[PDB]
Amino acid sequence: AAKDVKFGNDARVKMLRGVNVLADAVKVTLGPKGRNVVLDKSFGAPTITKDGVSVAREIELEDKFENMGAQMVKEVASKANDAAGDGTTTATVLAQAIITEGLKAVAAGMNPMDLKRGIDKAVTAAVEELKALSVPCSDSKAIAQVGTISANSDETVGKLIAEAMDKVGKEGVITVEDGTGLQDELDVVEGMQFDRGYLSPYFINKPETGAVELESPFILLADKKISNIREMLPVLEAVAKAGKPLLIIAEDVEGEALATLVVNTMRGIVKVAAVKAPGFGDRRKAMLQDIATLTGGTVISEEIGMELEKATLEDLGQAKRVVINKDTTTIIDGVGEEAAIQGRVAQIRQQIEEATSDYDREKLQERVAKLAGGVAVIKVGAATEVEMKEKKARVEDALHATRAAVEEGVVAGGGVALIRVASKLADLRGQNEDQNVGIKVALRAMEAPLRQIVLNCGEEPSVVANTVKGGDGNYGYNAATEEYGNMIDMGILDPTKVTRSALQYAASVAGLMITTECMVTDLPK
Amino acid sequence: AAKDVKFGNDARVKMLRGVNVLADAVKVTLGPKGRNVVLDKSFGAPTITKDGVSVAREIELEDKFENMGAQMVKEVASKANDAAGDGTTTATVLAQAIITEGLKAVAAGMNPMDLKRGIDKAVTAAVEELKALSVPCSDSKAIAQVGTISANSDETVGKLIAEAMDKVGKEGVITVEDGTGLQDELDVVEGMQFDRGYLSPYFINKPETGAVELESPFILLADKKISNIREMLPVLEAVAKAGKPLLIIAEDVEGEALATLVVNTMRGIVKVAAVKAPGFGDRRKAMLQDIATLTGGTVISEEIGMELEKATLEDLGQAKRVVINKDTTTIIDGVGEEAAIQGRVAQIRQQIEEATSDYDREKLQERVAKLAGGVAVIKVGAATEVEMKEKKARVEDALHATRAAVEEGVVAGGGVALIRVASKLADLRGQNEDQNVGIKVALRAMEAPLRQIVLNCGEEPSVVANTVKGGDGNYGYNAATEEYGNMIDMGILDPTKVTRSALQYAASVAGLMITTECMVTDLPK
Amino acid sequence: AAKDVKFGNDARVKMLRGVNVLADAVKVTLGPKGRNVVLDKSFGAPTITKDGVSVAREIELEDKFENMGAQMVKEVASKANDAAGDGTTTATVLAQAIITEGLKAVAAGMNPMDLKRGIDKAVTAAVEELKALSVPCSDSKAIAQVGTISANSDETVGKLIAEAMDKVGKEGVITVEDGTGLQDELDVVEGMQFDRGYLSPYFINKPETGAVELESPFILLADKKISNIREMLPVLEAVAKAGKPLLIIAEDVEGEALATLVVNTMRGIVKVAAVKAPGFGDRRKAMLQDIATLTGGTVISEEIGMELEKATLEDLGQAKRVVINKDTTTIIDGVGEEAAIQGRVAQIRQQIEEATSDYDREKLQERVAKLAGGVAVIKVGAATEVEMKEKKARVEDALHATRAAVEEGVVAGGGVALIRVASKLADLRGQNEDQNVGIKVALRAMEAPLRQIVLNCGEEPSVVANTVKGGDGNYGYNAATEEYGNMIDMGILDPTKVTRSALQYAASVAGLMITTECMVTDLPK
Repeated sequence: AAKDVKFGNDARVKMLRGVNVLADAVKVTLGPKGRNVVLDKSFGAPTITKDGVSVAREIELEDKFENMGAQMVKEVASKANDAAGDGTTTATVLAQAIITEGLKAVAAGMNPMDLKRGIDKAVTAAVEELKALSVPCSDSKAIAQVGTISANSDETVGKLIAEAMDKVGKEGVITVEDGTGLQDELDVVEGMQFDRGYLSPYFINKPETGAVELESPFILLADKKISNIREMLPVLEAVAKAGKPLLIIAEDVEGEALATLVVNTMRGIVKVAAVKAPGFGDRRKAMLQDIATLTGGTVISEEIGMELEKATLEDLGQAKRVVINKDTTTIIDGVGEEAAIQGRVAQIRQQIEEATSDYDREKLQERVAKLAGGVAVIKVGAATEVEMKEKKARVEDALHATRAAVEEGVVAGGGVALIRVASKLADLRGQNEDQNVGIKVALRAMEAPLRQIVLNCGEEPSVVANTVKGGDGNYGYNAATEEYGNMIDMGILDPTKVTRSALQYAASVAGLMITTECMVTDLPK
Repeated sequence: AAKDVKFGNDARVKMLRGVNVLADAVKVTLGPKGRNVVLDKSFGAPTITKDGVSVAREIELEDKFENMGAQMVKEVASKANDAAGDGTTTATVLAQAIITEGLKAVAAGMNPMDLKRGIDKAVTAAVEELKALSVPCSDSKAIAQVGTISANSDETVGKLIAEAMDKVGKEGVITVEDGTGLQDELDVVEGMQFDRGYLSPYFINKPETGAVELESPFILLADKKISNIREMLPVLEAVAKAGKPLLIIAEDVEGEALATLVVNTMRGIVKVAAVKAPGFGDRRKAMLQDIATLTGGTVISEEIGMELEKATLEDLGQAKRVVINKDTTTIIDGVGEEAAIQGRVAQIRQQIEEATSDYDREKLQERVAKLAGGVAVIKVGAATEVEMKEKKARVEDALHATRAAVEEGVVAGGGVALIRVASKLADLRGQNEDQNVGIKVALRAMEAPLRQIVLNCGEEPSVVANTVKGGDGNYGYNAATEEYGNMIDMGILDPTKVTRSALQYAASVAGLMITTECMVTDLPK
Repeated sequence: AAKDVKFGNDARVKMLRGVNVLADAVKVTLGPKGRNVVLDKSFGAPTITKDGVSVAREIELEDKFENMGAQMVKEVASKANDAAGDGTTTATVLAQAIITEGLKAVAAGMNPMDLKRGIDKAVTAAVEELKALSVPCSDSKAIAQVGTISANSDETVGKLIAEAMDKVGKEGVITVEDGTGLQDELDVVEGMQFDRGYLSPYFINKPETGAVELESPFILLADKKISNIREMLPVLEAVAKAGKPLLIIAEDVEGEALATLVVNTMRGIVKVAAVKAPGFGDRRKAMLQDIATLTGGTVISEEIGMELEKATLEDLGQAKRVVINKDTTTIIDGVGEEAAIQGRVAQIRQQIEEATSDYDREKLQERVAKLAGGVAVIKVGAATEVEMKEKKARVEDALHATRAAVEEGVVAGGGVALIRVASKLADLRGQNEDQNVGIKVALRAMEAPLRQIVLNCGEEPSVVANTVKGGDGNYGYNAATEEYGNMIDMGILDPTKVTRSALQYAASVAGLMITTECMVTDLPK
């Protein structure tokens, strides 16, 4: 429809105001002494939470320009969350600082593109410096330490994470469900995991987790696109009679089929969840055959000849449980016979032996690795259901943090890592004065998280920041105890991956922002 | 949609205004001389009541921020009422005092987190001091005394409560009903009680009680989640033909099933109430088997093999009466044969004998206790139905107060308990000046209930407060007679549990309130 | 009345708006292709002028803050004009450029004091570089050249300035006069020249010149302050009877005496104008004695004993003509006998011989220099009275420019001198980033005059500026002919003194304004 365009520095200040609103809302909760923030609920009592993610997701502004600023900063922060598992608040704070300083500079007659280039140079130098300061977390002891730290200083969950870590190797799959007994139970069952996200958010049966947990679902294997729901009618009737959930893995799903399945989930006569086919091409077909072996199902392909209409319940695979992460899937305890899986593993091993291409060999090796390693299962054990839920959440976030730490490393948390790299990079110079100003903007903006944490603690931000910059190594300021020392010794730790991703995404969105003039919006009605 | 965000001290004063409105509305009715408050009725004459709970539930403001403050304070006060059985007004008054003083302090550049920590330390000290000041109420004479006091000084109801307490022991179940004759009737019939709340408030057939009373309902036992209503169709047809109510206990009930059953209750062709399955895992299954033994029903589980479609009226259990409390459920006079129940008791006793884990042993012991103790039955006795209703309500509240007193104890009521604790804790000091100020704020806020009671009585609040603080022990101010003396002597008593819970929840909501900066709401339209 | 105070960047932008208005108003006329600007007149037609000074003096704004900004910039520009004789427009343009860039940088969150220090360093380097680039104008040929150039390319006036310059030496005194005949005349008559300004602007009998020309005025010499007008009554009566203008040279004049003299001048009975006594102490008294020697007057001092009441017309001195400029005075052809003046010269020469102090020797030497050198008179010669006036104005401005050039030197005019200095100082660095930014601000602001001249010519400013910066030496852009070359060869020349003073005063006012935060004014009524 009709749109109104505002461009120039007026658009910039509008977007800055939107980002300021969102950044204040999020940064209030930063740090161990983070102040609570109350969220509206359409009905009943409002919630109260220190979680930055929820408050961030709840922010929408009235006037459109501020809304776009907040929405796009929020989207980049959510991308950072999905990348690692935390650091939305840090990313938003960094974005706010960089935006404020860079837009001030641009309003000061600064070349925005050179500012972007300088910020990019500064952030890549900071990233490599941070990698230099990373501490390995390969040993099981540090793994238990970080697991304990992430879950509010609980050693049992750290021990469980370390045990499962040992069970399923370095790059194993970890899943957690609610254990019946008071004792924690760890077991290894043959499972699956591939990086594919759900078709629509509406399949999420548990919105507070953002996943689709199904019990004993009948999986359907298809190498074809779901053009028409007529093909889905017989299997839909069969599963409706079976009265059990189901999974759909297919080459593609058309939009109308998606609307039909959304309707069939709102009705929920059938618990249907679909997801893109993993792999690609011949690799996709081979791994779909592997899934068929795991779940005892059968692949339905147009090229081979069989059609989805001629699909029985026996043709479908099955598994004890599946979970559809926002960008990943998990299969647990496939019904398929283990001997068949072992034979498939041997076949793919022979394919590896005869493999000559390097990347094809890598694909085959990771295929057999994820085929044979399986999925670990962690069962929470305590007395009361309330503690089932809270300890399950703690185990989930601790697992995310621990795997992030294992992937890259662990650096002194509390925001002091950014301060350390900033002090290390005090003499970084660009190609000219413009990029130099951009570099300085980035360097002084990387101090925002620690300053905000200290301000939330009620102490003086600048004094603490200067004292930390004076020190070297990992010597930072404990927010909780208000005592200086070494973060590694006192356990305040953050994964290298989360800090790196948050910093990079904040820099990316900030640089993208600094170089925008035109805005288009619908008329305010 | 678009959301208005207000953060800083303006959000604080908005929430303070909302809390002030709600607190005035509730505190007006506090005390024996509490002034009446008139409420709105969409049709007919307005209702006039001194009950703080109703007026509290009917308060919610126009502008959103004050509404949030009122709603969160109301929710916490209602949580206190559910936990104990009274003290909604006391909790609201304490919350108002603490919020006013704490926000007044925060406006002076005071560290909110230290204020919260000081308040928490002060309330913990107050709780332990109150426990020290508690008077045991284990003897039957004090039980009768508190029963008489709670029910507007009626000795007959106190005697009945004492008799039932003797019948079903210290932690027995007690239920109230309507007796045909003028004489009061007492009897013990095997029954159930477990802490589970209703799925939906819409199941409440008697909103003024907040419960679901059913006469001769057909109970259905399920260990599975109610995914589809097709499974519920045959049993629903059977019970529609039977023309009797029913109970539903299941592992879970999905939202679509909840909507379907809400529709089936609005039609009310079938009188249906659903509730979560108590226990957990194997313990859950074992107690579901116990329920089947009590009610003569049968557990329908996927794992065993049978399905809910093959549900006959014989398969369902039955009982003479059930009541679905907000967070509890009660079964009365299960049809099942007593010999089978005794055999199950013996089996669980053998399980206790062979039990090794202390927790499993405790679960088995409480299982046999709840299986064998049964449920007490108290039938109100008088002539007119008006007195049936009022005496039933009196028995209900007296039973609540008496069980609360038995659980923890009884302290001098009328608000002097908090005054005594405050006088005892006059020298409590925090880690610094900030926590000390928070401690003083809490201490002077604990005097609010007595001051409000005296103000309602029309006398000078501060004079009476000082006179009470001068005394020691339980000496206080009888508001009703306007005379001083030991409150225990003249029987102005409150349970220790209700005062402790009210104070603790007021402190918790105050700590949440003070540390709030950002508010997000929907735009006023 | 009350006063409105505005501080912060809002006052800065108010001043910026005022400076912008005044600056573009003045700069429209800059350059040989300067565009006309109309002015005000309460009666009759408005006046159209290309003179920056006339338009500048007329500008004042309606709102007080930007009015203060314009007023102070105008005052500093007028100071620049008085210092040398031109460069008001250049000073205003430089001030505008520096103010815009510096206030932009200050809005960029940059330390204003460091900006001021960097600008001061840059302008000092620019001044010394300009002195290095100066071309001497000692020889009579260059004197004639600059005289011709200043007076719109008229060789006769430059020639006349050359002969007068030779007559009265390098530091001589030149006065312009109206000549009866068409031939130009030159004569040397003993006269004074001391740097004192009029007591009041109201003495100005010819406002378009800003001077006080008196014909055959009597002179009253006094070493005392004029406390009371009673002392002035007898001499006032004597000069009123004489019907001739009066000149008052005295130690000081009190404010009420000034009001009395203003009233008398407005009455027109006496054409009196007063001036401060030059010198200091004994030196002042000695030069007053010298003035008495010239004019045949007598010094009336309290210490000697005589009083101003006992003053006859004989006691007063006399001269053929006097002119009182803004801060300058001229006495022409004192009546007193030349032999007495020569005797006084011999006395002061003996004092020089016996002088031991260096500065006293300098004072005596300059005193004999002004006593013996006298004053040259250049009588303009043409036919019509209109050309009398225009050629007299041309002679005035050419004399000012020529003496300015003789004092310091002559650098390539047309604004390219600043461009050359800026190109020479491209690598000047400050102590830190802020001073460096200020240096760059000044360096890029020195290009404003040439850019504005080119823009007034209608050509492309930046292209011409780049082309000039590419060249070295005095190579620049002729605005009139739109041809490049050497400014010296084509005669486009400006004195070193005027450019230096304009740049220095623009830098001074810019430094003062950049470091301004608060402003206090009267309420707008």
